[PDB]
Amino acid sequence: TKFLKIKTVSSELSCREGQSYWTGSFSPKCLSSRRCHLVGECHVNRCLSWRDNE
Amino acid sequence: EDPHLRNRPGKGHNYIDGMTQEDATCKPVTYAGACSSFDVLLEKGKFPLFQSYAHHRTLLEAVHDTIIAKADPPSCDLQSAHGNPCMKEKLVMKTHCPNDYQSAHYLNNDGKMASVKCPPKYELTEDCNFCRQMASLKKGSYPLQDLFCQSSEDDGSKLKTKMKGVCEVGVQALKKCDGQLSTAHEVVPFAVFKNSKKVYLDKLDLKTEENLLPDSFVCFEHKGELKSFDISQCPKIGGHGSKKCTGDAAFCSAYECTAQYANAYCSHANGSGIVQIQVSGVWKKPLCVGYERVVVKRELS
Repeated sequence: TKFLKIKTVSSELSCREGQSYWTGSFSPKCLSSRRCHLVGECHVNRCLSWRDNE
Repeated sequence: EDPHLRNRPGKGHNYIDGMTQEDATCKPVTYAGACSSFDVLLEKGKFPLFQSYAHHRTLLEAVHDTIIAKADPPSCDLQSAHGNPCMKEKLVMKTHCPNDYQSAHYLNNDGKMASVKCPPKYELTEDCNFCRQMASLKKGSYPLQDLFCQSSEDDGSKLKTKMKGVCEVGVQALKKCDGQLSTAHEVVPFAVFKNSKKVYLDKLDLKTEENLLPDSFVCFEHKGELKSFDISQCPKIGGHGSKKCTGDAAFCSAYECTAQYANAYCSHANGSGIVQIQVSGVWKKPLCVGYERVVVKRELS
């Protein structure tokens, strides 16, 4: 005689996950650098039109 | 836009007290000469901070101008006794010094200055933490930190490291550690005031405040182009002087201009003057502000 018992805990309703993402709180830390006009890279045309990925 | 990166105000001395070997080519430091402690400061891809702020002074010039003091000993020899104070502050630093260099100066913790020394013929390595054996060997020193000197006398000895969540950064034993402490080499800002400790930073707010100062004008000698010429020989407004001098509105507003009746052309340096700092919400004036890559111990847990 060989028994094969399957224990049942309870009846649960699991939630099927689909789209997920990691998020949280963030506080930006700004760094100022006031450069004079015609001093290295500080200009009237290159200070205005400045790219964010450079 | 002025290519006056070689003209040094004040006096123009870059050789340090302790390795006076290259004093025959860097005295005075001008457009000529091949000083090993100034050529790497303008190369593209090394110290861009000094490239942006080059019309002021350096740490060596600050030492020669009685601004930054020197530790005891100022040049700790690496091959002498068994223990020297200039080692715990050197092993924690991670830099990259080129080959064919004998000495390597850096900033200490007590606000003074302490460098190393290797007897001939020893050269540095890829990191500079130890001098091994052997173009020719340069008889100078390599700047280990990206900082710049300036003329200032602002007092600030009542300030310490302003870093939160940091166990022991560099050699400073701040707070204790009870959990997981990091050790990754990360860049950290710092600013040492007059007669103070190696005060670190967290938020930097640089600015440009120019002023009519004698150590803020550059010029080159004219002759039958960039030539060396001393600025101290420029007459004042109706005063006296040896030779002649001339310039624009900035140079002629404080000095005497003779137009074509001179031997040089003094021009106002871009950005030279007074560079202040904003620490703890109070505007201050540092001495040798810069960056360094030391061992930062951050408490993660």
